[PDB]
Amino acid sequence: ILQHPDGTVLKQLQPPPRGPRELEFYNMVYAADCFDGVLLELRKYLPKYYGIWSPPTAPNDLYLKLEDVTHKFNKPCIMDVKIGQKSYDPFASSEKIQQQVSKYPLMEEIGFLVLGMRVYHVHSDSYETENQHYGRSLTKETIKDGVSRFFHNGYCLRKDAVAASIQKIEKILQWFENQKQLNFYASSLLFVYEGSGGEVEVRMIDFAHVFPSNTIDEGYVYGLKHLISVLRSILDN
Ligand SMILES: FC(F)(F)c1ccc(-c2onc3ccc(-c4nnn[nH]4)cc23)cc1
Repeated sequence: ILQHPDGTVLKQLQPPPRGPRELEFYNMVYAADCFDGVLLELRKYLPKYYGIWSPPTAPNDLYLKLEDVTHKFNKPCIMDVKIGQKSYDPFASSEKIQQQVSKYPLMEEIGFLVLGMRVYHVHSDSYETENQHYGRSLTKETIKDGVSRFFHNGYCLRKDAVAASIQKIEKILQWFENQKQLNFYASSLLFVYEGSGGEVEVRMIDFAHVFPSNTIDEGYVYGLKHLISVLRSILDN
């Protein structure tokens, strides 16, 4: 992800088939002639899409130009959470399924995985960051405290941002409870709150494994529900 001062990010297409799949997802949802009620509502929860972009002198080099969801913040606190019980898709080989489950074997049980976070600490005017090994090290016993960390600014727990996050997720959940045409594997929620403010973003990202479906995305729903439950518990801290 390249942050551009114009308030967008450039995301390089991942190798095939993942990159091409994510391109077609954005093209389907943001089709200018789309009047599918499900897809028009879905746009509310995604980064705005500005189309495919490539460097003037390098048409081979494909990017997605997306809204930078962090742009309007002064000191954005950012957390990426992968949602679902399965981070492998319906076309995964036994090898790939094993590869994916082993990356985080607790995915089925918890329904979400923290990919990383960047948290502003007020007292030091500095950031603390966690990488993929943080979330992959969390268990049922430690997930509540693991998520809580995102919302602690060194001084206090930001229950305002926690409650706001629940309210934003509930709208995404409602979208999922009212559609049976897409299932999302290995996709994420991007959480942003103001570290230096009640303003909160929660947006769906990373669509390299979104597939047409005839059923509720039950894995995604389980994950959202569990994540909401954890956030709800944190409000009692
Ligand atoms: F923490 C960082 F590194 F500073 C960071 C991470 C993600 C973003 C970010 O802001 N808007 C996005 C929109 C989409 C994505 C994205 N899509 N797929 N993978 N990441 C990422 C986005 C911005 C900053």
